[PDB]
Parts: sequence; C-alpha cells; structure tokens
Amino acid sequence: EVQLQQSGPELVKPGASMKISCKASGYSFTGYTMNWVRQSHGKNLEWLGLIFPYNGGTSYNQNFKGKATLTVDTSSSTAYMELLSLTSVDSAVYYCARGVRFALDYWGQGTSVSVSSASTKGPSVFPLAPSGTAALGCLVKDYFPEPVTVSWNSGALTSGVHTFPAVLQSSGLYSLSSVVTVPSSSLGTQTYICNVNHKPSNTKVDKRVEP
Amino acid sequence: QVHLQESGPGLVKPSETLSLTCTVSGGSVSSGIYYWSWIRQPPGKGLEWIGYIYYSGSTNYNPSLKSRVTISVDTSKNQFSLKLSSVTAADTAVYYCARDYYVSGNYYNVDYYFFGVDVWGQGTTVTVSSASTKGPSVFPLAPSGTAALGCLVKDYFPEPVTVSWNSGALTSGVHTFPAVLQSSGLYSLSSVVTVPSSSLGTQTYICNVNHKPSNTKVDKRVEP
Amino acid sequence: GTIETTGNISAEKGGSIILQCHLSSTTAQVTQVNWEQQDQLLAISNADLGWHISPSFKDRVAPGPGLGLTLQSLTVNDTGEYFCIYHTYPDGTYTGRIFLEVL
Amino acid sequence: EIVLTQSPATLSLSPGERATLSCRASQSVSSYLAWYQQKPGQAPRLLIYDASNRATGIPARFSGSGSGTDFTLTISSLEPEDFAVYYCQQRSNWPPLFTFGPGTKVDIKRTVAAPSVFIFPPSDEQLKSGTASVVCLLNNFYPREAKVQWKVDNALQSGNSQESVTEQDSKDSTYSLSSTLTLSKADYEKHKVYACEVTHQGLSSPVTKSFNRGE
Amino acid sequence: DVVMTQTPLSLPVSFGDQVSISCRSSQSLANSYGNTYLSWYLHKPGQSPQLLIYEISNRFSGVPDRFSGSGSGTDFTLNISTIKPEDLGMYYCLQGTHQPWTFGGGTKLEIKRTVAAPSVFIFPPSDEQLKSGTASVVCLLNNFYPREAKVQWKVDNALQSGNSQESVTEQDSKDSTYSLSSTLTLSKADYEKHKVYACEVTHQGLSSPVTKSFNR
Repeated sequence: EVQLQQSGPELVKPGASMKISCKASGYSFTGYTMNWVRQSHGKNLEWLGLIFPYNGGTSYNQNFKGKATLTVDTSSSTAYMELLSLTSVDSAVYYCARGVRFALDYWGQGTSVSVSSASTKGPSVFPLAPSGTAALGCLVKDYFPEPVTVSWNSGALTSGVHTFPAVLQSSGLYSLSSVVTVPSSSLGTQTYICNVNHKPSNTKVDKRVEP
Repeated sequence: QVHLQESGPGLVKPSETLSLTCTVSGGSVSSGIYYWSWIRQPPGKGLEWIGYIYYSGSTNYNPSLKSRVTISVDTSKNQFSLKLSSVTAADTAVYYCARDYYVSGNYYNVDYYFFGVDVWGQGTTVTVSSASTKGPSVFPLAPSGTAALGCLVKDYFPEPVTVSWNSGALTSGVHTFPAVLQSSGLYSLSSVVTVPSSSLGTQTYICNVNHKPSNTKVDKRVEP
Repeated sequence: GTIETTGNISAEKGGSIILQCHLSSTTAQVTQVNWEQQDQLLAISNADLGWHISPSFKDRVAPGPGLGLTLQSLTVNDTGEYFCIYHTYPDGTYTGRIFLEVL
Repeated sequence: EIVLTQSPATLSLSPGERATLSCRASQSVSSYLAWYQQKPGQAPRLLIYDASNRATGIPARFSGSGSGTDFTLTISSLEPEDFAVYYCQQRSNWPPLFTFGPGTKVDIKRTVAAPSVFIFPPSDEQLKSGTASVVCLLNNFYPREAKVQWKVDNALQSGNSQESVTEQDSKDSTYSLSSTLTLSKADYEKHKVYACEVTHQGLSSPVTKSFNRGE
Repeated sequence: DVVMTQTPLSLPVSFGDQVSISCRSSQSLANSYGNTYLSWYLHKPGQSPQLLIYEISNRFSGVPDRFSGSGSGTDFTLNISTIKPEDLGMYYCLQGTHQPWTFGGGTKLEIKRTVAAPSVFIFPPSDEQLKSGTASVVCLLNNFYPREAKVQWKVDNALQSGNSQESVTEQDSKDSTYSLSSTLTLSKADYEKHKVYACEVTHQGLSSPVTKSFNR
C-alpha cells in the first residue's frame, strides 16, 4: 500500500549539512503534503514543516527557522530534507510522513542522524569485581561511535544479565556497563568472562572478572 | 495624519549641489509600508519623479538623474533627504517630498507599484542661478459701493513671493497675481483685495509679503 | 500582541473559504493588512486608501469580511499557507498563519 | 520606453456637465495607472489608483476606467471647485518608471461677467525710487478676453505695460487681470491725466477709469 | 503556539484493563467551520509511529476497535477497551488546527506489578583504570519496581552533585522490574584524597534507605 522509504543513518561532524530522502509509492505523490517530524532523545516529537509536491509550496515551523530545507523530485516521487549547520542538539531521528486533513496517516521508517566531533575509538574494558547472590560485571568505557555488544562466557551465561543503555559522556565518547547476578557459592569455582566487541574499530576484548 | 514638510534653500548656484530635507509628522519614517519619494515640477510644466528611499536604506532613482542624485534617510530624526549635484537651470523647479508604497521583493506575481503617491509636502521652489537673492520692495495700492486696495511687490529674485492679508485673517476677495518677469530680469507681482467701502475708515488692511529665498518679510499697511 | 486565526482549513474543489485574522491585546492602530503567500500577493487592505486586489486573484477573491478575504472556486493548487501581515502604527508587523488543504 | 499622452490638453465645460479625460500608453501597462488632481498653487492629490479604484474620501463623481493602452478619468458632474490639472501616472515596472502624463487642464464655463475696473496711482514712497508704476485692475470677469489701453494725456502709451491674469477662481469661476504701466519719475511728472480704458464682452460701452496727478 | 499537555506521562497497567489518556490543549482546536484536527498516535519500540484516531473520534484503517477517541474543545481522551501486550508503547496526541503543528508530551504504557526492592551493590574503580588517571565508581540497583529511585553519592559524607550519570534498563521481559547503573566519575587525584565512598538508595521497596559503601 502506501509505502515511505527513508534513507539510511548518517554520522556527520558539527557544521555539516546533509540531505534526507523519502521515496513514496502506492499513491498519487502530488495529491498530498509530505511532512517531516523530529524525534529527540527517543521521546519528544516536533513538527518541522511540510512540502506540497503538486506546486512545491513549503510551510515551516518557525521555532526551527533556517534549520531545514524541503524539496521534491516529482519525476521520482522523492521528497527531500536538507538539514543545515548541524550541532549535537540536532542528533535525532527524522521521520517522513504523509499529510491528510491535518493528520499524518503514513510514516517512513525514520532516519537516525548523529552529530558528533568524535573520532572512532575502541573501548577500554574494566572489571566490576564482586566482593546468596553476587553482582559482578564489566565497565565498557570511552568508545565511539555506537554500538558495542557484551556477552558473558561467550553466550553460555545469559540469565541475570543486565546490559544498560550507553550514555554519552561530556567527552563525546560513550560508556556502558554490563552486570550479571550470579550465586555467591560460585565466586571461587566458576570463571566469568565478559566478551566486548566494538565493530566500528574492529576491537574485540575478553575481560575476566575476578573477586 | 502624516504631514510632510520640505526645507532647504531656494537659490542654488550653477554646478553646486541642491540639498533638501523632508520632516515626517504624525507617523514614522521607519514604517515598512512606505517608500519616501522626491518629485519635482519645473514651473509651468509637468511632474517628474526623482527617486525614493526605503527605511532600510535601499534606493531607486530616475535613470536620467541617477548619476547625480543621492537620497538618504535618518530614522532617528524622522527625516529623509535629497542631494542633487552639478545642477543647471534645467533643475529649476518646485520639489516635493512625498509618500509612496513599498512592494515586497517576495511577490513573484507583482510586477507593478500598487496604490499611489497619497501624501505630499507643500513643495519648495529652488532656482538655479548665478544672481544674488534680492528681496522685494512693497508699495501700497491705495483705495480711492465696494473698494479695491492692494500691494505692489516689485523687483525680487528668485521666486516665489507669497502674500497674505491681515496675517491670514483676510481671505475673501484676495487676488494675488502671477509674477511677471520684467526687462530687468527681476520679478514683480501685485496682490489686491475687494473690500466694502464702509470699512476703509474703520478696518485697517496690511499685506504680509513673504520672500523666503532672501529671508525677507514686509508688512505694508494700506490706507486711503 | 497576538493574532488569532480561523485555524487550518480543509476544503474541496470549487468551494469557497473565508480567511480572517483578529489582532488582540495591543494598543496599536492597524494601518495596513497584507494577505500573502510565501511568493505571491493576494490582497492589501489599507486604512487610508482602501483595498487592492492583485490581478492574479481578481477573478476569485472578494474583500471582506472585515479585514479578511473570501476565496471562490478553490483549486488544488491553492494548497499552501497564507499569511495575514498586520502593519500597525508605527512600530508595526504582527503575523498570522493559516494552512488551506484542497484534496 | 513607456510614453504617456493625455488628451484633450484643455477642456472647457459648464458646472454639472460630464468631463471625460483620456490617458494613453505607448505600450500596455494593464491596471498599473493612477490619476492625480492638482489645483493652482497646491501639491497633487491622488484620486484613482490601479486604474479603477477611487481613493477613500475622494468625491464620488471622480471615477477611473480602462486598461492596457487606453485609460479614462470621468468627472460625472462637474463642480466649479474642480478647476485643476489632472495627471495620469504609470505604475508598472517598465523602464521610464513612475512617468506622469502631460496633464489635462479643465476650465470652467460660466456666464458673462463684466469687470469691475479700478485705477491706482503710484505710491509716493515709490516716487522717490525714480520710477512710477500705475496699476489698472480688472476684477472678477469672464471670459478672459479683455483689452486694456493706457492713455497719458490722450496719448496711447505703447511698449511700457505688462499684463498679469489670475487663474480661474474656484468658487465663482472668474478671472482678474492687472496691467502695470511703468514710467520714469521724469516722464510721470510731465503729464497730468492717466487713464485706463477697458473693453470687454460684458460691457455695452468701453469703460475708462482715470486720475489726475495730485488727487 | 498551542501547548498540548498530556496526562499521565507514564501508566503501569494490567492486561485486560481499560486505560484512558487525556490530552489537554492550551486553546480550542476547532476552526471556524467546526472541524477539530486532533489525532492520536502510537509508537511501539520496534516500529514507526502509526496513526490510530484522527479528528477526535475517527478510527484509522486497520486499527482494532478497542481504540476509541472522545472529547471536545480543549480536552480529549483516548480509550483502550482491553490492553494487550502489543498495545504497550508511547502514545501521542497531535493538533494540526494551528500553525505550527504541536505534539503532546507522550504517554508511555508500562506493565504493572507489585513493589520490589533493589539489590544494591557498589563497585570500586579498577587498578587498571586508575593507571590512566580517572576513577569510575559504579553503584548497581538490581531488579526493583516501581522506577522511582533516588541514588545519592556520598564521598566522606560529602553529598555529590553533577559528577555522576545514570542509566536504566527497560522493563525486564520476565518479571517487569528495572535495574539501574549510577557511575560516579572522578580524577585519580580527587579519588585518592578521600577514604569512604558510599551509595545511598531510597526506594519504595525499602523501609528506610540502604547504604552500600567501601573504603579506598
């Protein structure tokens, strides 16, 4: 039916400007307005503007004057959005969505755009050492960009594992901690190894966590 | 209501530059609705547009004059001005500052100027000449049913001369004739008023002659 | 100073729509109201002189009601956002926004 | 270039009559034309803008019409205060820009009115000047055609007088004319009777008004 | 701009319940023709936002009948007849009657369960991390509910501030609890200038706050 495919994710440095695409199919592309929504921090939604592809007319949320530019190529049913002079505050997911009587009835899958001045860097992995149940873990510190994967005992240990979301440090790099609750009786007998992998830098680490 | 007022000298020597100023009242020269224009009218001929200025400073001049015209705006004095350089006798005229209407550059479907020049100043006469200013001599035209009395305003240059009676009070029956140019090259002019004969003994009549180009004013009482 | 508008409107082809604005909470006097889109002039209501209606719209725009205007014979090409620009004495500039959708 | 032309250059109509004035453009200027009125001694006033829209407050007898290259201002019922020159102005983006026409002057036709004649002898302040100016006043007459003859001791003076005629009054539509006779104090103190002879449609007989030096 | 205040921002719920979300608009969302452009949207974690109900009460093609919308003027309501595990996610109201279009704050539907206490652990920095000049002190809250949790770092009973970050997991698939990591970050200079490092947790499942601490 109505399908809206957006372009892939992009990491850019601040000051740069990039163009998101939205290829429409399944309806008369010029008979409906093409809207654009920003999704910040996973939670907050913001209407950015729209373009009426029949005549090219644009309307913009004036809270974001000069941040975006909307264009269309009607011969390819593609809508475009140029984000300008990007900063970290503009790191978000930007949605394509069709407009019908002031509601948005069909959405694109979203385009995650990341803005950072960091350079690729693999993580350092430090042990959260344990002192009935005993908590141990690994601290995966100072890597860029996302993501990193943490397994325990090469996939064998999976129960009681908690890998928290990564948090961006003020340095521009991420950090992450993976813990597992284990029995107290097993601290001396069972070895525990967190396996960390950061593909952006081809970094694989295995850290044994000792009492 | 917006009221515009011109000022500046009435005599300008050849090759020097004419400078006028328009002061806006009852409104702001910064208002984004308007073009602030200058329009001139040489004696006995039609109206010619000079140029306008927008409060942002942008201008648009008459191409036949743009080599010598510079219009400027001062937003804090609520004034805008005209400078016209290297003047000749072809520049002798009455110069009006006026008000026109701004056309946004965003209108792709507007290739015209809407509305019109709806507010004008009083206009000031500037004459380009090498001669010095000469104030007029004023003589009585003495009255002998209804009586005629007046003032002869003789030998002045340049124009204009305005004549009022009893400092603006006397209005009805006042006739101020067009100036004529004499063999001398100086202008001369007469202003008359029809008055009841009954009044001549009681009511006094004084012509107030004003010649601004020379900063002279003459009050002449007329009596039998 | 604030401007309240009709609110976004959905209309059908051949229909008629009123675009109106109201200037509230201000001690300012309205000298002129420009009705415009991002690139074209529809009409101007000037307090001293009267209405002007751009030739592009003279067939299908009538002045009024009040400081608004009425569109006749709506086409799909009308779909867009319309601006009521209020030019007040003498500071000026208050702006209202109304999007019209046709089909 | 856009070239504006106005015809007639002069109309002469009675109060209550219909005046139609024409403005024409070398090439089309669509609706982008305004009409202005200018009365003697005053600045123009905007009557009509964008071809057919009368300005607010303008009397309703003024109305504009036309398009392209042919435009018309109509004063549907002439009033005497409408004595004025009327200009069109082109308001498009074509090269000359804000060009005004040459104008049409509308005269007011009234009934015949004979002039009231006055003669003024030179002021005694002006006799110390060394020149003597004698003024003859023809007041509130119509039509304009009038001839003034100066007789100094019944010697038709010639080549030493100047005539100035006012412009038509706004209320009663009349003219007035001064004729000034300029002499040297020498020649003035050598003759005795100075007479101004006025002939005009409104007089059955030519009128003479005169004085004798030392009145 | 219209401000759409949405209520509540989070709602732990039981499958089979009847949920109601209210959206409250700072001014009328009706145009001069009586059309009210208010729509409700749903964003499940794995997917793109989908329209549920438009113009107050109209149900979009394909939406189950449990979803219904009511209200008028400046307060609107979303009704869910029976919540299924697939109805969880974030819900948004949107007004398009006034430029610019503004969204609600969003309501997140969660899984309700009984109070459960966190197991608190504190981890000191490793000797390997200290070799490079920074000290990361980690405090772990394990398997608690509700999400309300206050963690206070005390370094020699010096209430800390600004030098720690938190991270929380989503509700666990099996027991719908939360776990939370609080990481205190110091330089090695500051870290070895003090002795006692404490983590103090206040949570509904603990009768009185719990402090786990270590000596450097």
